[PDB]
This record gives sequence, C-alpha cells and structure tokens, in this order.
Amino acid sequence: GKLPPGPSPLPVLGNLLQMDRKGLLRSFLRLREKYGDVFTVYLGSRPVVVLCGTDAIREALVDQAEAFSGRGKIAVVDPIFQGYGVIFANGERWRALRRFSLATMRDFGMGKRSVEERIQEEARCLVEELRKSKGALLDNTLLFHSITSNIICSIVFGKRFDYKDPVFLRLLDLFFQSFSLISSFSSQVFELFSGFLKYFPGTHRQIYRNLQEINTFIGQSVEKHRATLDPSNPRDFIDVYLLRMEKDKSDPSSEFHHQNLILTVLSLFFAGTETTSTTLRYGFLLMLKYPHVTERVQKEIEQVIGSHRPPALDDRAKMPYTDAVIHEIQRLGDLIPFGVPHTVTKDTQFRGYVIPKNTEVFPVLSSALHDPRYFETPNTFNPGHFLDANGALKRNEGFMPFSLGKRICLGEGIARTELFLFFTTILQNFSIASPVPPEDIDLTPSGVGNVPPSYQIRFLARH
Ligand code: HEM
Ligand SMILES: OC[C@@H]1O[C@@H](O[C@H]2[C@@H](O)[C@H](O)[C@H](OCCCCCC3CCCCC3)O[C@@H]2CO)[C@H](O)[C@@H](O)[C@@H]1O
Ligand SMILES: OC[C@@H]1O[C@@H](O[C@H]2[C@@H](O)[C@H](O)[C@H](OCCCCCC3CCCCC3)O[C@@H]2CO)[C@H](O)[C@@H](O)[C@@H]1O
Repeated sequence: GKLPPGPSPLPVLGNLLQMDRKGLLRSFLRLREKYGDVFTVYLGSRPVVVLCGTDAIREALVDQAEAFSGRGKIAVVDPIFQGYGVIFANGERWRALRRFSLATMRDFGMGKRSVEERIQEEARCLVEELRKSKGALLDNTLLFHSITSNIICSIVFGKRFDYKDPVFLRLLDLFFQSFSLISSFSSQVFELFSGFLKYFPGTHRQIYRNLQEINTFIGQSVEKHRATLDPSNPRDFIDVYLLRMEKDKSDPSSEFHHQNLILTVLSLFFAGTETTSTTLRYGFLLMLKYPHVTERVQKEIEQVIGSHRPPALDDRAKMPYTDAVIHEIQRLGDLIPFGVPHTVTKDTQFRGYVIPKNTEVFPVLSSALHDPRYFETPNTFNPGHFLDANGALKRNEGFMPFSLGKRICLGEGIARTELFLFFTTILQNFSIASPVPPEDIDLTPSGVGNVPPSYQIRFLARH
C-alpha cells in the first residue's frame, strides 16, 4: 500500500492545512472527492483511516469484523473513561462487558417489567404531561431528554424520575450540556491537539467536570444499591453487576470491578440518551414540515391500533408506513455522521493496503445513509426509500445508522422500541402545529453528533 492514499502531512500539524473549517465531517467528505473511498488523514501526529461509502464500510466492519472490532479514544472524554466501561474498552475487557451488558439489559430492570413495558409506561407518563400543557407552545428538547434518560434510569437504577423533579433536572441539564460541548468546533480542535490544549482552559475541562458530577451520583447509587440488596431478587443493572462482582471476587483477572461499574453505567447514559432524544426531536421537526406524512402515520395508527389501546411493539410489524417513516427520520437525521472511532486489532490487509495494529479508523456512516445507489433522493425526506411496490417495508444495505459488525450499537433494539412507541403513542393522542408554516421550516443542522435547529411545537389533544 502501504497506508491508504492521502494528503502529505506536516510533522506535529498532520493534515491541518488540508482540513475544512466547517468541521471534521466536511473535511472527510472533501478529502473523499480527491482521494477516493478509503484514505489516510493525519489528525495531529495520528494517522487515521477513513472509510466512505457503503462498500468500504461493510468490507471492513462486516467482512473483517474481528480485525475492525477495536475502539478508538475520543480525546474530550478519554480523561473520564480511560478505556473502561462498555463503549471505550477493548479486547477481553470489552468482550466481557459487552456479553454481560447484552444479557443483563435483556433480563433485569424496574419492577421486573420488560424494557418494552417500561417504555410504554414512560410514554403514558409523557402523554399525561403533554396533556397538561393544554396546547401551549413548548420546546420539546427537555421532555425528550427526560423520557430517554428515564428509560436508562429504569434499566440501571430500577426507578424513573418525575419530569419536574428539580435534582433530576439539575443533573440532566449538566449532563446534556456535555453533548453540545463534545460536538462543538472546540472539541474537534481538541481531538487534533489535545496533547497541547489539555494544559489550557477549554470545553474539555467543562466536559470533565459535568461527567465527574454524574459519576459521583452513580457512585452514590451503587452504595445505596449495595446497602439495600436482595441477592435473590436483583432490581436492575447495578444489582446484577454487584452479584457478578461477588461471584468473581476470588478472580483478580476479572473485569467486574468498581471502575468498570461506574463507567459502564455512565456509558449507557452517554450512548443511550442524546441520540435517541435528538432522533425524536428531529422526527417531530420533519412531521411539522410534512403534515401529509404525519396524517398518514395517524391514519395507520387508527387502522391498526385504534384510539384507546396503547401502542405495543407488536403493532410495528403491521405498520410498515410508520416503520418506513422512522427509518427515513434516522437516515436523513444522520446523527452520528462520521461514526464512533474504531481501531484495527492487528496489522490488517485491506484493499491492497496494510493498516498497522491499533491504527484508528472512522466509518463515515453519513456516506452510506446518503448513498444514491440505495436512496433515490438522498437529500430529500422520502419514506418511500423503505417501501416496496406492495407498500411493505423494505431493507436497504445503505441503512446503517447504528453502524455494523461486532461493535454495532448495543442498544439498537431498545432505541428501536423507544422510537416506535414514543412516536406512535404521541401521535395517537395529539396532533401537532407550530408558528412556522411548513414551507418555511428549515431542516439544516454538528460533530460526533448532529444537532437540528431549536423549534416550538404545540401538542393538540385529539378527540
Ligand atoms: C436512535 C438511537 C441510537 C443510535 C442511532 C445509536 C447509534 C450508535 C452507533 C453509530 C454506535 C457506534 C458503533 C460503532 O462503534 O461502530 C453506537 C454504539 C453504542 N450504543 Fe448506540 N445508538 C442509539 C441508542 C442507544 C441506546 C438506547 C443504547 C442503550 C440502551 C445504546 C448503547 C450503545 C452502546 C453501549 C454502544 C457501544 C457499543 C460497543 O462499543 O460495543 N445506543 N450506537
Ligand atoms: O498556504 C497558505 C494558504 O493556503 C490556502 O488556504 C488553505 C489552508 O491553508 C487554510 O488553512 C484553509 O484550511 C482551513 C484550516 C483548517 C482548520 C480547521 C480544522 C479544525 C479542527 C477540526 C476541523 C478542521 O483552507 C485552504 C485549503 O486550500 C489559501 O488559498 C491561501 O491563503 C494560502 O495559499
Ligand atoms: O433525603 C434525600 C433522599 O431523597 C430521595 O431522593 C434522592 C435520591 O434517592 C434520588 O435517586 C434522587 O436523584 C435525583 C437525580 C437523578 C439523576 C439521574 C440523571 C443521570 C444522567 C442523565 C439524567 C438523569 O436524588 C434525591 C435527593 O437526594 C430518596 O427517596 C431518599 O434516598 C432520601 O430521602
């Protein structure tokens, strides 16, 4: 090869002068145009292989799934995670934590009720809360952050919080503030030059402080769990982990220690809230812009579910139009546009190039989600992208918003359940309106995560 082709770097500065000022995603897409679907870019000293297009991403993450199963650091959060917890671990630590997390989230949670039942109940609480606004203008950001946070709380703490609980809201505010800071231009600069910038004030110090405050709270919950534990009846993720810590106490090689507990719980909040919340927020923005689509979803809800019974996950298979709409919301939403960093786990043979062991790799998910091979109108909201000639749901190789391979989103099922039940339970009970006429609504957004514009909305009780 030897490494994939790319711009010639400077020492220290890497490919700074070949980057685009609009950000990392724009820098990558521009470089793609010159160098092709697989290229090397130096971010500071670090060479990083970038994978664009559906093929290159699948050839890596699926065809060499084990080789591309490594996880890269994110400079602004590494001082917190330090390669612990389920997202940022590698090797055996990652395998053990992922195996445990998959199994546990599937089986243990608030009131012994299933994840689906907990989401249905959160949706019922949400409908009750929206009813109280009586059609007032609101910004739905807070409530969407609240319901997605409450699902993770149900899983990990075995409880949910009232929407107006002030301590819940103080910690929610400072937690979600972190995402904006992580996806900012300043944090992208920090990705490049952290080795220098860590010695100076900046967003990285605010991100650190916010997440440490959350870690303190998680620590306090772990102590409270331990003090109230019934080993015959584990409540939630924390109880199950404590029991595993007990089961492995005599094994100093075990990953099931305190640091992995705190940071795995943090990881579930970090990965499980913002993306799901912003998807819902983006979805409702689209539903304001395209009332004919929203009307059709409501028609389908009426036909399949009706106007009394709450939506259930079983309904989704009978609702291909609504399902296609959710797919298209995720696709156009493109909330994690250049993926979460991977690494190769060994020197890796890829398209004639050799990628040394531990080289970082970015799967540019955006480039699959906008691939014109797979989506006739990639920049236009089109639920027909996911519907066949008989009006049935159709699957698409370009559709990869949860990534692919061994690192695929651990919470894809939960996220899928949340989108379906929240969208349908809301629309079953409320129509929507806003001060801005549909044609005037602007969908224009961004870093590791995408962020749509702020907007007002009215939830109008139907009946
Ligand atoms: C619409 C919502 C969501 C989207 C689009 C999304 C997408 C993603 C993506 C792109 C990744 C990176 C995979 C990779 O490394 O290539 C990821 C990882 C992850 N996600 Fe999600 N996610 C969502 C919601 C959730 C939820 C609700 C949970 C938990 C219940 C969750 C848990 C995780 C975890 C733990 C990882 C790290 C996986 C690993 O490193 O093994 N996600 N997700
Ligand atoms: O050689 C110095 C100058 O080069 C040209 O500008 C270049 C670059 O030198 C110029 O710096 C600019 O790049 C923008 C800086 C990139 C930093 C932004 C990064 C911050 C971190 C994450 C996102 C990327 O874009 C142009 C790309 O062609 C200009 O045409 C001339 O002013 C001059 O020749
Ligand atoms: O006297 C203080 C206690 O009040 C009650 O509630 C506690 C705690 O038990 C309870 O867990 C609560 O937590 C509120 C904060 C929840 C934050 C969770 C966030 C994590 C990150 C994403 C957003 C959600 O804090 C309350 C105030 O201290 C508890 O019922 C009792 O333990 C005790 O009476």
